[PDB]
Amino acid sequence: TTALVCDNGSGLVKAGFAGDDAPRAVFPSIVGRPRHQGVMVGMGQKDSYVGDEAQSKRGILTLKYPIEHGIITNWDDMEKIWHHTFYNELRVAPEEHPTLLTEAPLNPKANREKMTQIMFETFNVPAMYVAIQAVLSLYASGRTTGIVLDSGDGVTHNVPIYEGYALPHAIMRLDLAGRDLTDYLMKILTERGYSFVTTAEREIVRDIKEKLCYVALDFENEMATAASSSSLEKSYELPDGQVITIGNERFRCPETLFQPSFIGMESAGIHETTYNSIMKCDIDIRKDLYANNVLSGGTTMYPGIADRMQKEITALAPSTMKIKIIAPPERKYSVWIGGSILASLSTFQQMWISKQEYDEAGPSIVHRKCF
Amino acid sequence: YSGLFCVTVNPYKWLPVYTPEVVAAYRGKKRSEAPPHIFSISDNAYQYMLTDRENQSILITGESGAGKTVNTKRVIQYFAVIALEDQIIQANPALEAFGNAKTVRNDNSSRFGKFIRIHFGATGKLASADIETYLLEKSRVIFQLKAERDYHIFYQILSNKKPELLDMLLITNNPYDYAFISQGETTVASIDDAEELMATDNAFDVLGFTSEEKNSMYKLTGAIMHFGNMKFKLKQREEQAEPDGTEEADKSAYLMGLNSADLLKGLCHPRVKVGNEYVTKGQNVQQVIYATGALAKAVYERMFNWMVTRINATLETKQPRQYFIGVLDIAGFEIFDFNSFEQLCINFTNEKLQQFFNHHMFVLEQEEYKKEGIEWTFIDFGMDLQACIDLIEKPMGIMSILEEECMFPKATDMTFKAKLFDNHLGKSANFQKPRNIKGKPEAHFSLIHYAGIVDYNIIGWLQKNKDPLNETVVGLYQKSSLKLLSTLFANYGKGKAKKGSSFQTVSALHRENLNKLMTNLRSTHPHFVR
Amino acid sequence: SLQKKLKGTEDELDKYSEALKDAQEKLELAEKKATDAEADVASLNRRIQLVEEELD
Amino acid sequence: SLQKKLKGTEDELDKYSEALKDAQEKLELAEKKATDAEADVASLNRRIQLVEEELD
Ligand SMILES: Nc1ncnc2c1ncn2[C@@H]1O[C@H](COP(=O)(O)OP(=O)(O)O)[C@@H](O)[C@H]1O
Repeated sequence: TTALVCDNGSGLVKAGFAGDDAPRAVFPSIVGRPRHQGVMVGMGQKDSYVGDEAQSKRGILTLKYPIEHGIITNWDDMEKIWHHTFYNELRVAPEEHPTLLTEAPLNPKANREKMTQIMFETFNVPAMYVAIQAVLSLYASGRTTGIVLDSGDGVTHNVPIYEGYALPHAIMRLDLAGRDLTDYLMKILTERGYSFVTTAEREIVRDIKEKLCYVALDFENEMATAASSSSLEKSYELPDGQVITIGNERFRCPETLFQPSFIGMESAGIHETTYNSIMKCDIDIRKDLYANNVLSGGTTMYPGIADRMQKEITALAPSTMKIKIIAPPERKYSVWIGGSILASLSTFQQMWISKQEYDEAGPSIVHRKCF
Repeated sequence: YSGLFCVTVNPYKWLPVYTPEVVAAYRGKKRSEAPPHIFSISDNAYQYMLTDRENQSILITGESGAGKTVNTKRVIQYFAVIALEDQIIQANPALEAFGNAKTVRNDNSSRFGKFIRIHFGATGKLASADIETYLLEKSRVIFQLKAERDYHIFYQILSNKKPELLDMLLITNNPYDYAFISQGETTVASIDDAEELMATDNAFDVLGFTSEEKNSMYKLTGAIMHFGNMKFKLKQREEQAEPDGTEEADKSAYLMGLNSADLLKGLCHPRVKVGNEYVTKGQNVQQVIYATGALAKAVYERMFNWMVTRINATLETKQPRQYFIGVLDIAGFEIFDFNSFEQLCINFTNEKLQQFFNHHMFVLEQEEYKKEGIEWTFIDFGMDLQACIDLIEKPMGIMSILEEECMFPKATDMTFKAKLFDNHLGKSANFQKPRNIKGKPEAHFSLIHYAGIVDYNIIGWLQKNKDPLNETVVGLYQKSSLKLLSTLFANYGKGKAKKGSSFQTVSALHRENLNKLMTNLRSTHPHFVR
Repeated sequence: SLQKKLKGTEDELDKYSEALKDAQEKLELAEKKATDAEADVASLNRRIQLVEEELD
Repeated sequence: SLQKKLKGTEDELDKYSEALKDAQEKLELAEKKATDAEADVASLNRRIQLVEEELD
């Protein structure tokens, strides 16, 4: 028997089988519902579209995200997402497959409890297990120590791990991520004349961000270069023609990660929270943590993020240290790759949560030793 | 006779016992009364086939060079007599080349599990012969011990008696030059390797396949040889592998029928499929080296299996083929003082075989008892040995722990040993401490088998068990300009057991092959020759 | 009688459409490649200045 | 009749030929920028190692 690794994330569902090299199904975690009336009788159209299909009918639908910041807000359409994942993308019956799911650190407990209640009662899986995303990222990166920065689409967190022991008092979590960057880009394009307001235009803006944004190595010098030259402008083609050109906005958007005061937050940049999570750790392991700074998740994919972050952490740390930023090319799938590795271990097959275990101990069994 | 066995010590001089008169005159005498000889069990297998309408299996068990070849030869002679042996012996030097290598106990040891199926018709008359290869060890193509060599073929090619092969393959005469081979015994007084090269070339030219095809075979082996000298370095301020030496890359590509830059890119930057897109995977030096080794082992084993298919096609006769009687040639329960991973695999295979025979003899004794009307002692004779099998194949067994360890991030041999001990020591029955006697080299743990207590060594198992096949380079091979595209024709939702390219282990492939070999044997009534 | 004129115009039109499609394909290809190469050179150049101040 | 559509197809065919011309000009400039960037990055990727050994 084989296990399923579902990295539901927040903004992309990645699913597959444990033991594969990459996720088999990758689609947005979106539920769309039609907002117009519908005139053609016999169309027989359905009430809610899920996943990658809802992006084709994006112009007719109003798109919801069932996961806001790691946390699941809408539970019915989350069951819809899972049903679509199991039956339409993977085509497997979950009554004979153990399921491994991921979650961010420092989340509500009811999230896990309802997740397992659903996975055991609605889908009847024989076993299940909820894992932390940063640990799986380290598994896939091949380290056993190192401080991992896992910037997804809802949540950013640091989890320092040494020799296989995680130091929970030094775990940082930040609610600035890819969706906040999309909203800042929507708000910042307005000053150039373009307006994107619909939930269907938020997807176009996300595409613009992915394909054109980048992190500046020196923010003030890049601002001066844009204010003087024009060698920064690039053009993008909207779905209906209507080419748009952006300059400053290319690097002003992901700079919010290093200056969260752009979107009105009080916290410090990802470089400074990484440094602070290191300084919370014991003095003996800071060498290895500095030397093993692992990036993962989609929001770490901007060109220049690693060089910028190395420059910052180097200017923060003492001069004797070797700062290294580990940023693989298959970065944004590291959580899933590590999850597959983990569920594929023979040593792991006694750490699942069984059906009868749950039936006898209630959903509270998720927080206990069967973690 | 020794019960259900047939034991045969080889005589070193000619005897009249192999004259056709005893062959013809045995017809009509029974097994229970006639004195022991392999003609007896041959006829008994034949008549068993004819009465039960089933296949039979002859399991000749001995060391290469102790008479196994000629024993099987006289078997096939007797079978022809009671009604294509020349073709078998004629194509044999090919297998002798491509599947034999020098070990310490023997200089012409067989590594693959040769097995000849002799079919028949409805009238029990000679119809055709089939052949299958099993359990061919791939680790030899890359790693060789301190006291042993690689396969014979590389040395036979290294015989300068064919200078056209060397000057067309860029093979310098010096055997120390090539790293895949130089770690083993360079040259030994085994045989006249030049003459053996000639005998194999003769067998090739008299076999169905053309001269271009032998040329491609030789050049492919030379390409496998050229894989070993590749050199990779880490990048400037990153963890990525990049090639510094490009000359052997260029020449290996020019041989293989690919582009050099393209093959280097396919090794340094694999591309994997994530849903509907492709993203590039990163590699370091260790990963790219493991991939190169797995690619070489794969292409060699592929060419070998296809050569066996060609041999069988040459042998193939259109006569209808009914029930067969197979004869099996397998490695032995080898013991040494520095047993290793390969010897563990061999002993695991022989464990499955011995347990199979033991259960067979159990059912035979139950048959004797149910005939005699005296039925007692209803315990089987197999589980007492299966208990040792459960320490290799079963989850949390040695093979599963090894797979998990070569999957884990920073695993080392000491950690492997610690996990073996923590998970088996005392809690098991057969796993136990090593023993240090007469100042033996080293031993990390000891298993007990049917053939005695064996002490195994850990060092190197993690590194040698990895088999990460590189899918982009496999696609390159599929797009070659050679015969290579046939060997690599195609190799690597709704319920998919597709294990990844990285989650591949020699031990797992070996367990699968052993499973299917057992499934082929367990359908035939067996017979055993010692 | 002008139908031959019409057909010939259709043929040259089809040829020109195929030509335009191929030219767009090559254009987008080379443009992706130039942008990626410029990204790489700018990144590594900044890295060169950093290792230069490091040497200093 | 057929004349309006004929000459309209003619005008858009000429304009698409203009698109071909400009697209090919963009192809030439793209080739130039790619090759020049390649030479520069060659210089840089061969001297970065010297810089790193200097600091070593
Ligand atoms: N090339 C890219 N550059 C910048 N941001 C990207 C890129 N690709 C994806 N993203 C961002 O990453 C987010 C998705 O990250 P992901 O790893 O899927 O997290 P999750 O799985 O929790 O959704 C998206 O919001 C998207 O904006």
